[PDB]
Amino acid sequence: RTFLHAVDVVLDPDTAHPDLFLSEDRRSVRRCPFRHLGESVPDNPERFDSQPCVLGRESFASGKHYWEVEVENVIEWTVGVCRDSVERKGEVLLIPQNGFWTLEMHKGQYRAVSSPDRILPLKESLCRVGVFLDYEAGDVSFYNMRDRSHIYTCPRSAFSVPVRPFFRLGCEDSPIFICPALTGANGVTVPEEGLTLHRV
Amino acid sequence: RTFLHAVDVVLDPDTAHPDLFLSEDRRSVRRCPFRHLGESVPDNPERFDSQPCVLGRESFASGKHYWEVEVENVIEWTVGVCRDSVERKGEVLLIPQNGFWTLEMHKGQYRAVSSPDRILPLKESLCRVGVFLDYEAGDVSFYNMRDRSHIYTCPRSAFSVPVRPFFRLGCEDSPIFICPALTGANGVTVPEEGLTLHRV
Amino acid sequence: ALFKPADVILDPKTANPILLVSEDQRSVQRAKEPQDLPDNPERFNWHYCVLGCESFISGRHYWEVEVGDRKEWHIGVCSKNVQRKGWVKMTPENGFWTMGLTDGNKYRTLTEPRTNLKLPKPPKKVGVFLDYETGDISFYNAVDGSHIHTFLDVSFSEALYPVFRILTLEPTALTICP
Amino acid sequence: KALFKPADVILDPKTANPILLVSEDQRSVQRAKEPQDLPDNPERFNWHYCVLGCESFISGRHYWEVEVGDRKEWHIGVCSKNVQRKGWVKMTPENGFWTMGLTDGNKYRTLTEPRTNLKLPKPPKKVGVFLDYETGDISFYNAVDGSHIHTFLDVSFSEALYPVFRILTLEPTALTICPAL
Ligand SMILES: C/C(=C\COP(=O)(O)OP(=O)(O)O)CO
Ligand SMILES: C/C(=C\COP(=O)(O)OP(=O)(O)O)CO
Repeated sequence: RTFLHAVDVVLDPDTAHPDLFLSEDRRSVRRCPFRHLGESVPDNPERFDSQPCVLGRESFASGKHYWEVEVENVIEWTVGVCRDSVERKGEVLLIPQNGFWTLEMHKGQYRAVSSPDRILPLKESLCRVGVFLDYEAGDVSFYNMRDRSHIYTCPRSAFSVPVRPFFRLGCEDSPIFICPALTGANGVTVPEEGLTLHRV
Repeated sequence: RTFLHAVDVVLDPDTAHPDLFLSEDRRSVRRCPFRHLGESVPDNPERFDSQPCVLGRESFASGKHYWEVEVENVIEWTVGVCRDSVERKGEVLLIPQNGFWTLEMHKGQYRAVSSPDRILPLKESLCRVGVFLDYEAGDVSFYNMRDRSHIYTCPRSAFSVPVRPFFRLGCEDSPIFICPALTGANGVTVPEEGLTLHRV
Repeated sequence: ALFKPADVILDPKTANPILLVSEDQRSVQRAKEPQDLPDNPERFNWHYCVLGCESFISGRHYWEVEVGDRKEWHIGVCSKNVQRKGWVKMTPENGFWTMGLTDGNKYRTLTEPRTNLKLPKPPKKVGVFLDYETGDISFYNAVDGSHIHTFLDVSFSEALYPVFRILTLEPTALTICP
Repeated sequence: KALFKPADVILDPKTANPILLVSEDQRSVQRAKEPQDLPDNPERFNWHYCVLGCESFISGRHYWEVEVGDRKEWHIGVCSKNVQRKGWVKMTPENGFWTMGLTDGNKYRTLTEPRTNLKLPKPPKKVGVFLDYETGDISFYNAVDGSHIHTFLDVSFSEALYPVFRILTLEPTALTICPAL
């Protein structure tokens, strides 16, 4: 249990706000508002009904876990971790006391724990963001994956219940991508001279 | 056994050729030729003596494991995985037959498994390389961590014994850095406002 | 007929968790992600392989496999005692006598080293012939009767199973002609 | 002063976080580079870099003295017998810790909720700790010039209280209990 887990994150379509449009592989998402215009969308209890959010299908109750998100050219996004038990209904505040641990891009600035009083003074545009969980440490940390530099660790919190990958999109037709865990030649013939520059 | 492990690689000083100079934290290494000039160096059966090599202290006998290496401004180097049983005293070809699975930079070219017949047609200078191991798969793979793109997978091999992270420098006073695994705020006070832009 | 036609049924206890064996155990497809099955000793836990239920210990046998226009598949036989846990290279020396298709148009025999095959026509149906005592295994286009490959004079020390392998998620399943 | 019995405080190795090294005499504590291979028995702090005394306080007035020297990082005080020892918990009175100390060489804090920054005119080298069990008081003093550092008047008087010590950093100066004397 001392091992850092490089998570393979796949989005859970049952949590997804109806404006969110998941890829079929469920590793990317964009927001297309009123895309269910003239439709009655079932409002199952797991689904975010006002906040344009979606959870990873994985939940964590212990250990160390991280994943990477590509956010380049997205003007409004949130990433992080939330309790499995967060309120899904209404305009919930995305703050630690409600079981949300986030990093946000809002109006050209980066904000920790979605707070207007915690603007982060980064000197570059984030392109690939690392989301790190250490359950027993009460730790949610964010990294700039260009140089693997620390951005922010949230106030330490007792998670108490399982937590899940959290995502929010606040802009339209601008997709974020969740970086698949590396798999090497998994599922692929390796020629006897090796496999060169594999693409899919 | 299903988890991808993001390894925390620390160099084993007992394996390190005498011309290698390790950082205090043993996460970076440069070559300083004839730095023991006029000295008698003690016998050590773990030490690489024919080529300037050094191993990670970690060994793997199963599972999936990866780590990242910064190689920017080093232009004579070899990284990957080797059997713990490889020849340390005599000079061997750094090829799968001898228990080495490697990506090499040599005379301005990227060579798969240290082979003049396996020039990799890369179109950019590698800065950060991912070394990926899937023990059960016989899989050692290399990634360009700029865009997380596959470079090469070695011909599949029965590792059979425990394997180790492998590093070699063919060049002087230009260091390689082994990227520590992410730790978040491990070992650090997190203020009640969070920890902003932490630097070691 | 010089070879007893074999009645080959896929053994779901041997199938890699990523393979889907049909209700009637005559066809196999790939899932998007491995199912949650036990790692019983008989199961291939790495290669995307499934065995027949019956192994061959003597005599002469054949069976026919519809490959369709599937862009990827390998078939043949293997020994009872092949490594089912972890990758092993599928070669005669590891107990595998197989051939098939990768990447739409590249036919190989899974020899050490692999050999590329020069097939005038792409086969939609393949016939596999085993003669235990001589030590011959042969592959034929089953519609137009052309030869594909033969492994000659092997010294078998073990029961042999029919073996099937698919890597790609495709619409064309792999089906044993009854 | 005379009202406070000098306590004989010895570090309990069974309680120390595996990354701590307790001296053979059980008076001083340093950090290892990396955690040692020790059992995770119920007494041991498995996340916080803490160690307790062997003896807990249940009544009366008690004094001990800690040499912090020029250490850049340390926290001391007491904690309840029943504190959570497994996984992070905030070291605050509500979770049963009454501690203060130093971080980053020159940032003296009381570990309460929320944390506050303490004004020290002199960096202390020796800290005197005065516990009055019945009045739920623990007070911290510069043991050299006798000046006051900080008081809690909200210490439990229903729980056994252990002296507690915490160090995050790897540095030359140990943290050392002055023996009852
Ligand atoms: C990924 C996979 C098998 C590919 O094995 P290899 O990579 O050994 O290739 P082949 O020459 O096709 O046997 C699953 O059975
Ligand atoms: C890493 C660590 C302790 C830091 O705890 P916290 O991050 O809770 O900070 P504080 O108690 O305010 O110093 C090990 O004891």
